[PDB]
Formats: sequence, structure tokens, C-alpha cells
Amino acid sequence: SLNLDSIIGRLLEVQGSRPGKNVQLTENEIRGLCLKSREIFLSQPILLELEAPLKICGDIHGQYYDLLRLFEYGGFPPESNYLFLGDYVDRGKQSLETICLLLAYKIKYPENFFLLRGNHECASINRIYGFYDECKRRYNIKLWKTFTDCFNCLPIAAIVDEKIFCCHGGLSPDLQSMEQIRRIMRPTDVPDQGLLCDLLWSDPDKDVQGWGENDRGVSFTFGAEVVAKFLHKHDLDLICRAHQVVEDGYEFFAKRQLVTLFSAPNYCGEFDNAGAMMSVDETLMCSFQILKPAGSGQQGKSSSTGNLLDK
Amino acid sequence: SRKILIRFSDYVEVADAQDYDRRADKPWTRLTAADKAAIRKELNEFKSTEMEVHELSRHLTRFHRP
Ligand SMILES: [Mn+2]
Ligand SMILES: [Mn+2]
Repeated sequence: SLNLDSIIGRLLEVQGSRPGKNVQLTENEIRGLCLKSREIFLSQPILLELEAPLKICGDIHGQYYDLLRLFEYGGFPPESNYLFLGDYVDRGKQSLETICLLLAYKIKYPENFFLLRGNHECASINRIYGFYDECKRRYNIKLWKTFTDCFNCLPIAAIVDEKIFCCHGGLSPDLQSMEQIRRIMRPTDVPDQGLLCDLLWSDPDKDVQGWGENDRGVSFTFGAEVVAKFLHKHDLDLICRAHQVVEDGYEFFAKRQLVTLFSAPNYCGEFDNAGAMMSVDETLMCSFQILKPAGSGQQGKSSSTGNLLDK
Repeated sequence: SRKILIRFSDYVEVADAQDYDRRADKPWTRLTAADKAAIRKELNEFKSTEMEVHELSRHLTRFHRP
């Protein structure tokens, strides 16, 4: 037995408690969430074809009490339909509660609740950026390996109403046809280069003509003309992506041809950003709902990289 | 010119975010050279021997130089 309704109730009940209160799930409850969600992910396409109405959310990074506030604002499932763009775990206090609630909702509402893969939903990244350590502290490394199997089956992109292309990171010089995404077979890791890497890692840059180097040391940057040509070729209206902290929680690029969403306010207690979600109605009107907080020594970057283990 | 369907609302909603201490541990800043070498070895062994990967995707598995 999955014990699904009990799990959800226990995850939600801490909303009236002090921030940071953990939820006491059993190892076998969490394993069941991983295994059943994994089955559902594999049963649905790797390139999701979704319809509005939908609420689209960016990075969460273990900020569980902000996730609860986001659901309170948007409507707890199944009151609204959701698409999340990845980066559920790492670099926050409560990755486990965060991912467990998201997986539980995927199982409970499989046609109304969707999760894409971010670059933190892979073993090499979440081994070091916090999730492995959180798993080890509360459970064991085997549970982290079970999460990895689940993450290796997440879908990679979505298209909403044939007009909004969604992914965590961005475009790729290797993305010529949507069929190239559809042909990717799961379970899979995220490579250090290539199409799947770029979908989870690339960033827009207004000062790049074409494709450029990325300050992260992985993947690419891309300019506004790349966005415009991609939308024209594929008859799309918007790229919706996440992966960068932005002050209002949402930020446009390329004369509103791309938007970045970031859903973790006051990211890791070090940045003063808001977190946002984008609501898409059945008329394809997109609107924003924001949760806003009240030399070489300069503050560090908020971005992650893929090369921290290099010798 | 191409017909665009999407529209954006100019009227944004805002709500006050929770006031709490969001700071989290940074274990990735506490890795010696030897620790990094051990993690590269651990990841490589895990991905090679334990982690299930579809045949058609084994070329995507990300190994680390030991
Ligand atoms: Mn992120
Ligand atoms: Mn990211």
C-alpha cells in the first residue's frame, strides 16, 4: 500500500506550524512515492503536450514552506493544474518534504500535475549540492539512489497549447526538431554536453549573437535572435524556462519571447528576490502571481555549476 | 508577419512571502581534494554498476575523471 492520502495529509498539516518543521515519513513510504511516480513518468511522453489552464512554477530548491505558500495562493491540487520546471532539490533546507509532496501530487493527480527535470535532478549535481547529504541524515544513501532512479525518468520539456515551449534551462544548438527530444529514452542520466545537457543548463544572454560560452562552464548562452528564429520555425509564441534567480520571480527576454520563472523567494536566505508563478488561462492569457519578501569579497553567484568535482 | 496567440497581463498579483530563516548548509564548499576524488570514484562506480540506464542512453551517462 502506498498510504498516499495519509502521506499528503501529513505533508500539508505542517503549514500551521513554525517554518522548517520536518514531516516524518517512513523509508518505505518515500520509496513507494519514488517507484509509483517513476512508473507514471514513463507512461507519459518525455515531451509533454499540455493544455491550459495551468500554473507554471520555477525553481523551489527545498524551500518547502514557500512551496506550501505557493500552493495556498494558486490553489492546492487539484483546484489548479500545475507544471513545475525542475530544481526541486538541493541548496535549501527541506528537499525531502518538497520532492515528496510533488511526487505524491503527481501520483494522486497524474493528468493534472506535471514535473519537468531540472539540472539538480541528476546524481552528479545533487550528490554535492545538498540532497545526498539530506537523504543520508534522515534515511540512508540507498534512498538517494532510489530518488535518482525516479529523477532519471522525469520528462524533459513540455509544450502548452502548441504555443509555449517549457524546459528548465533553455535552447540547444543541437535542437533542430522536437522529434529529437521525443527520441530520448529513459531512464537516462544528464550528460556533460549535448541536447539534454543544454535543455537543462543553457541561459539567455542579451549580449550574445548566436551561441556563446556560459559562465557556468557547461552548455551555452543564446541570444534574442536564436529565440526569435526558434519560435518562428516551430510556430511557437513563448519559451518558458527557469534556472536563474530573477528579482521579481519572473523576467522577460527578447521582447517577451522568453520568460524566466523562479519560485523560491529570498533564495537560500542570501538573495532578495521574489518567487513567481505564471498562470495560463484557456484563452492563452498569461499572468503572474508573486510571493515577495519584506572586490573579490563580493557576494557569490546564485548559479550552480557542473565542474565542482573536477581535480 | 506571423500571428501570435499568447497575451500577457500587465496586472501582477503580489502576496507577502513567509518571514523565516531560509539559510541552508553548503556541504559543497567543504570538500578537500581527497574528498572530491572519493566522490568521483563513488559516482563512477554507482553509475557503472548500479544505476539503471536505457540502452539507447548509455552514451549520455556522465562519468568523472578519477
Ligand atoms: Mn536552480
Ligand atoms: Mn538549474
